[PDB]
Amino acid sequence: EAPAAVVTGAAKRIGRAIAVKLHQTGYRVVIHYHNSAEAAVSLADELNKERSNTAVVCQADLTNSNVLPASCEEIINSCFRAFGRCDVLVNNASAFYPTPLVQKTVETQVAELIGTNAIAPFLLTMSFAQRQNLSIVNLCDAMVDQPCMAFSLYNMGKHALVGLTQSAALELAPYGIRVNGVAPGWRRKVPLGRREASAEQIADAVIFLVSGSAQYITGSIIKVDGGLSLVHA
Amino acid sequence: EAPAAVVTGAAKRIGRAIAVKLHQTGYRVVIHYHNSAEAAVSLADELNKERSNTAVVCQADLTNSNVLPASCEEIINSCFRAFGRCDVLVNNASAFYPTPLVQKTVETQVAELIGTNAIAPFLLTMSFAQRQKGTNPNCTSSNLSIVNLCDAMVDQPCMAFSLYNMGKHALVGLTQSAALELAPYGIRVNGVAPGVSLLPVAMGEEEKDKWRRKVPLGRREASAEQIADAVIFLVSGSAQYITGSIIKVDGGLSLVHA
Amino acid sequence: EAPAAVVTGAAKRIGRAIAVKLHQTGYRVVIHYHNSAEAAVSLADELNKERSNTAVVCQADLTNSNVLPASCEEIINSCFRAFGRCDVLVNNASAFYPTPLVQKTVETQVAELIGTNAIAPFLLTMSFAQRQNLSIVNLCDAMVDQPCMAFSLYNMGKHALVGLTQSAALELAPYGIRVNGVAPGVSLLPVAMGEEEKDKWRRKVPLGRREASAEQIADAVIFLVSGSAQYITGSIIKVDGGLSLVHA
Amino acid sequence: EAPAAVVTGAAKRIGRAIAVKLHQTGYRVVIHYHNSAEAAVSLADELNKERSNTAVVCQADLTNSNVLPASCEEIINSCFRAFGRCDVLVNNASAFYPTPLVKTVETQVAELIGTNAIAPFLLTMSFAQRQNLSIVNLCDAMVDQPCMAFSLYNMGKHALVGLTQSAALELAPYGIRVNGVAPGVSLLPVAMGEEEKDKWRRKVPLGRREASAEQIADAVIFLVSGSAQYITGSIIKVDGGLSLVHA
Ligand SMILES: NC(=O)c1ccc[n+]([C@@H]2O[C@H](COP(=O)([O-])OP(=O)(O)OC[C@H]3O[C@@H](n4cnc5c(N)ncnc54)[C@H](OP(=O)(O)O)[C@@H]3O)[C@@H](O)[C@H]2O)c1
Ligand SMILES: NC(=O)c1ccc[n+]([C@@H]2O[C@H](COP(=O)([O-])OP(=O)(O)OC[C@H]3O[C@@H](n4cnc5c(N)ncnc54)[C@H](OP(=O)(O)O)[C@@H]3O)[C@@H](O)[C@H]2O)c1
Ligand SMILES: NC(=O)c1ccc[n+]([C@@H]2O[C@H](COP(=O)([O-])OP(=O)(O)OC[C@H]3O[C@@H](n4cnc5c(N)ncnc54)[C@H](OP(=O)(O)O)[C@@H]3O)[C@@H](O)[C@H]2O)c1
Ligand SMILES: NC(=O)c1ccc[n+]([C@@H]2O[C@H](COP(=O)([O-])OP(=O)(O)OC[C@H]3O[C@@H](n4cnc5c(N)ncnc54)[C@H](OP(=O)(O)O)[C@@H]3O)[C@@H](O)[C@H]2O)c1
Ligand SMILES: COC(=O)C1CCN(C(=O)c2ccc(N(C)Cc3cnc4nc(N)nc(N)c4n3)cc2)CC1
Ligand SMILES: COC(=O)C1CCN(C(=O)c2ccc(N(C)Cc3cnc4nc(N)nc(N)c4n3)cc2)CC1
Ligand SMILES: COC(=O)C1CCN(C(=O)c2ccc(N(C)Cc3cnc4nc(N)nc(N)c4n3)cc2)CC1
Repeated sequence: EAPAAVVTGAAKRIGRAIAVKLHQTGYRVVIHYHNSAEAAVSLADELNKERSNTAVVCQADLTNSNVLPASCEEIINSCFRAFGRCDVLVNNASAFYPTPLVQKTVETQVAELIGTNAIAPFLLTMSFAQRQNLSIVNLCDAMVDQPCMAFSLYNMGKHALVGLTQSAALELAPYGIRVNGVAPGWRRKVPLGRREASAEQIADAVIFLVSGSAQYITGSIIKVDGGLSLVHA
Repeated sequence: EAPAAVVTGAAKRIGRAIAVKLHQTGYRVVIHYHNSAEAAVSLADELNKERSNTAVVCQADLTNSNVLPASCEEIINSCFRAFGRCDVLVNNASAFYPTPLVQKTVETQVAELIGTNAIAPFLLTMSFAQRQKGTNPNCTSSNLSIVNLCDAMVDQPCMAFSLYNMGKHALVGLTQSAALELAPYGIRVNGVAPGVSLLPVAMGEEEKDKWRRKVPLGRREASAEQIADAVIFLVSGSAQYITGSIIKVDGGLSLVHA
Repeated sequence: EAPAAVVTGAAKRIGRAIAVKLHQTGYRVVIHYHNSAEAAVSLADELNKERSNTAVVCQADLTNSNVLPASCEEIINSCFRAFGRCDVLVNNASAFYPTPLVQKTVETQVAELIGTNAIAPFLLTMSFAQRQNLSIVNLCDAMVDQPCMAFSLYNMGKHALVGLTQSAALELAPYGIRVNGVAPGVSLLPVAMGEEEKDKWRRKVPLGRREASAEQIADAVIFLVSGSAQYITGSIIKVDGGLSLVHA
Repeated sequence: EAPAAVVTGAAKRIGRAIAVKLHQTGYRVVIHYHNSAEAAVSLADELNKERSNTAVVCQADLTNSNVLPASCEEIINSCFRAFGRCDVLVNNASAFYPTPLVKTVETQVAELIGTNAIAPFLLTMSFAQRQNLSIVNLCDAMVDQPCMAFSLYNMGKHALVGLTQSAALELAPYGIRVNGVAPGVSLLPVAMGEEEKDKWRRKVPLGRREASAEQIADAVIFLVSGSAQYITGSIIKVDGGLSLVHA
């Protein structure tokens, strides 16, 4: 039977490119969305036209709250209901905006930036593991140690996601679940800037990590940034 | 006039050693505590007996909630109310317990582990920096800094401690992000990262010795004073160009392979 | 035509598996060796039996010395002589043994451990770049920051190789050359190591309690040289089963 | 009795400030130098005027070669001959210049890798064999965002991080701590135009200035002190936040 994958924030941009490549590789896909229902269904339509009944959508707000654990349980359950299995979880959904230290309430910003970027991946990881070539791929940040000015909460959530990638790789290794990261990265600064950055390049690294060609790789974060993290101020 | 410091979780153990050494160095100190009221008051009493009116206590829960920003503002405000200034913030308080991925509510665990280790340090950092805006300038003798208590083992985490390790990773992120953003205000932001220091009071001696035997330098845990020494260096004039640095105080533990 | 690759220390073990997988992917290969002449020639024979004129051997000592630049130049020149091009360089050859701080001359140990692990990759990188989907892959070590006791010079060499990987990625990007690393943890154990000691190392690995096969290491090299990694440069991929994440 | 320290490349700039601060803390010092004899002797004379018989000089080339192990043994021996003990070794001497990928290259290898990595290793060996003991290595906070065309220098500083960690592990049972101090931008070249110096200064978040040599020395003094007794294998950045700044 065909393996199945959940991709969060899959309606647009990087998540969409990842869902497309997984589907092209032979996966059935759950396309998670929060607000982008039209785009999520448009993508499912396109994938189902290629292979009938191989793409479904799942709505969830990934902001931290009292109901986030049940929402994340539901996303994983939707994979099992549609496809009878869940082989791959891609934690792609992300919020991104500045939160200056010196001057939405700040606690709403915490619930969004830390909740979407770190807590929902944690809850999804728990639900994926509890329900069990299995693997999880977290979308990290190549610039995590040279943060953007005034992005403290965003940077904290991306740091927490490194910690989850490493902790979950160690704890889920006995279950045969690998846990890795892809870290995307102005153009004139990128060493490989002759090539334009694309969502498909990020998806290519995800496809490698979920493949049999990465069966010994766990706890690894692959930077896909054209060399930008190497460039000094 | 003597400078003033806030130390979170300062009633006992490492936070107390930090408060004691700051006080011996000449600081007035706010001893924040959550549940350890008797121990906090006992410490404040000892410090005030050494020099009158140089220590106060401040009670707060640092679990995340919609009131946490007000709590953290109030901790900083307590320093200014007692002492008229706040030169140093030490983010020491920390919840620590396992949260296995495979089997309190999990949302309570998130609020405790991520709140104490990361969100409260972030809000305290916001409040510390914001309160400096009103102060008179001291362009000649000002030495403002924040020290976060990190973990030397953050990249070799303990089994089944994902939320704890996520919170400590976020604290590294805060340390570096706040160092960049607050440098223009002359506020330095650094970390001290213990490996094995004081073992839990409830841990059996056999288990404590298992941890001690891992440490290359002396096969023993760091004393609380050894952790405090690195905090004292980072707040001192001898560290005036250091910002965004995390000093491991771990006896070589993080260098040891499986 | 078919692209061409140099793999150093390719007669046996991980370098052999890399040369084989590059050849299976469509590369012509230079099999570099130092002492393993019979194994190198046998491998070239096997690869040429599959596709004629797609494999050659090249012999060189990669110990540092005043002739090392000439040797490294000649390895790259051997790829151009055989195949007319050189698209990929894999720096795999490596000396590995203890050099305790407290008690071969020590200068010979320096020349061997720092030469093979760092200086030869640097000179090979210079000659590869000068002679021009181009890329270099360096075989690093996932344990570089939790080093084996009494392996100072080896560990220094591997740290220097990380610096080279990053510095050359930065400097050679304008020429379209990507430079990345693959960092094994425990892969193929030494032939001379007893079974009990091998099992000790295997038991450390979270993912499967086993060493990486040479083929698993080669799979990461194949990815990095591929069109699916064209925006990756300066990255070191650990292939370690989670070993580097395990505390004391 | 007073402890003793060897500082390499101690005639000028950061090494000089280290040697002065160690001497002010109460150490007797061996001032190693390569070409700067007049400045090394001037420093020793200044320190001996302050307290008699507390400073000597030791000349050596720290380029890698057949004779480097004997040179490094002789530097450590000079401390024992003058002062009867050697408590601290500071590996500060360093060659620094570009080596573009696209002097012979093997001379550049010998100089850049010898001064930054091989000589620290051999000095570490001789220091340990001869035994609050500690070694401090002068690292580089920018080691993972290197300057364009400085591959050999960067390789040498990466190797020095590996030495700092390997030696901390191996020498811990002997009670010898091994740590690093990693400057970002500190003293710029005297000949560098102020317009270029200002380009570097403006990069630094904390004060838009370079570190003084004395600020680097303050971190060394901490690491050799009793206040760092449990610290080994640590590298302390003294960089004003520079390493945290993205391109
Ligand atoms: N773009 C880059 O260059 C870059 C750089 C570094 C890292 N990354 C990482 O790569 C991943 C994808 O990047 P991207 O630019 O494609 O992401 P993006 O478009 O900024 O957002 C990704 C998706 O996350 C979902 N999302 C946002 N807030 C949410 C919430 N509160 N609850 C539920 N879903 C929410 C959105 O889904 P709906 O639209 O359905 O609401 C959105 O489509 C992210 O993890 C990002 O951090 C990207
Ligand atoms: N001990 C070690 O070996 C070690 C190792 C690595 C890192 N560290 C770090 O070093 C620091 C000091 O360690 P430690 O062992 O001394 O810490 P600890 O005893 O475990 O905790 C310090 C204090 O944290 C306060 N705290 C806990 N939950 C709280 C909450 N919800 N609200 C407010 N305060 C709360 C407690 O205050 P009350 O007692 O008043 O309730 C407690 O006394 C911590 O950040 C720790 O993570 C320590
Ligand atoms: N095996 C592991 O578990 C492991 C772990 C971490 C990293 N690695 C890295 O992965 C790579 C492959 O490892 P491996 O175990 O397959 O390597 P290996 O068998 O120890 O050595 C590979 C080859 O290096 C060549 N070599 C040694 N000294 C040389 C010299 N002076 N001049 C020229 N060539 C020389 C030898 O060639 P001849 O046989 O032709 O003389 C040898 O066959 C190495 O870079 C290694 O550091 C391996
Ligand atoms: N300056 C900075 O901004 C900066 C930044 C990052 C890291 N660092 C590190 O901090 C340390 C001190 O920096 P610095 O700028 O003061 O260094 P420096 O002036 O460039 O060099 C220090 C001394 O190294 C000695 N040296 C050079 N080549 C030598 C050789 N072949 N043999 C023996 N000694 C040799 C020279 O001694 P003689 O003059 O006696 O010949 C020189 O005075 C160095 O390790 C450096 O890499 C400095
Ligand atoms: C249900 O509760 C449990 O299961 C306990 C048993 C498992 N624990 C440890 O393995 C463990 C591992 C390392 C430790 N330390 C090196 C000491 C220690 C002691 N107190 C601490 N307190 C805080 N806040 N943070 C720390 N990192 C910390 N660390 C301590 C305990 C502690 C929690
Ligand atoms: C002359 O004496 C020797 O060669 C020593 C090297 C092997 N020893 C090990 O403890 C040891 C530790 C870890 C090992 N591995 C994880 C396997 C391994 C096997 N071959 C290798 N080859 C190279 N080049 N580099 C490596 N990192 C490497 N690694 C192997 C041996 C002790 C004996
Ligand atoms: C052809 O020769 C050249 O092109 C020279 C001019 C180019 N250089 C610099 O731009 C440069 C960049 C940064 C610098 N610093 C941050 C100051 C500095 C000054 N002296 C040093 N000395 C050593 N040993 N190590 C250092 N890192 C060091 N660093 C200094 C010069 C140095 C070599």
